[PDB]
Amino acid sequence: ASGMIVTDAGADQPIVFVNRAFSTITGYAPNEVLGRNARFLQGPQTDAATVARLREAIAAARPIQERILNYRKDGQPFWNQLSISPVRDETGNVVAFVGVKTDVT
Amino acid sequence: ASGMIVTDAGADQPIVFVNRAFSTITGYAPNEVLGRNARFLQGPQTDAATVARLREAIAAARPIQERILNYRKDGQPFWNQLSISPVRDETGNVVAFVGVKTDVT
Ligand SMILES: Cc1cc2nc3c(=O)[nH]c(=O)nc-3n(C[C@H](O)[C@H](O)[C@H](O)COP(=O)(O)O)c2cc1C
Ligand SMILES: Cc1cc2nc3c(=O)[nH]c(=O)nc-3n(C[C@H](O)[C@H](O)[C@H](O)COP(=O)(O)O)c2cc1C
Repeated sequence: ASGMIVTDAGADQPIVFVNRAFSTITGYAPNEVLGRNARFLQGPQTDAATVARLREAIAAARPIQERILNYRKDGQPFWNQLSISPVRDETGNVVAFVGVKTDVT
Repeated sequence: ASGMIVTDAGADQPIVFVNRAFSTITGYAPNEVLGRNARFLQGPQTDAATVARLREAIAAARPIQERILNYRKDGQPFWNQLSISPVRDETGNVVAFVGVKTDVT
């Protein structure tokens, strides 16, 4: 199943919701991740240039897709086919961001 | 501020997350709405044709906006400038729905 992360729009995009698939994929329970920026999923061999593109896209509230190396709670690396999009109200205000890890199987 | 509702994609789209603004707007706490379809927000003067358009859009995972009459927990009517969109993974599979109540001032 596809993992989903929802964050606040502002400050440092703290996580406000993760679906059940997120916990299966990453080994983290909601209470371990809520209120944190999702960058804790990154680790030593995560590609800096990819992280920079995510940083610029989120700052601009621009949708982005990247294949990024992430790490489970237990330290095991996994490839995250990650897509991030802003949630806008009808005035164009950004209310949240939504991140999806596409189950590519 | 703008309210946000996140639901599962399948079965009867049970609510899995509401933002702080949702509780301020509707008078419902998260524990009062989690696992329920959002239709409990409707009441006697809600326009049936508006509800039917939402029903068809969600069934087909099509984005839709409607101005729908909803009811706070205390029964006060309020105009909900509602926008709903599917959350898709990169295969096109629907992972969730997101609903926004636009704060129009
Ligand atoms: C909704 C959302 C979901 C995200 N999910 C992930 C993720 O699953 N894995 C990841 O490495 N980064 C994810 N990020 C990105 C990080 O939170 C952060 O934006 C990125 O590392 C770039 O910014 P930084 O250079 O400040 O860390 C997500 C961001 C947002 C807004
Ligand atoms: C994510 C999401 C948010 C929704 N938010 C609202 C809402 O705020 N107010 C409302 O009247 N209906 C809302 N709905 C619509 C109802 O859940 C339902 O789809 C609608 O009443 C039409 O279907 P029905 O005829 O089966 O009730 C939402 C639906 C989804 C999927």
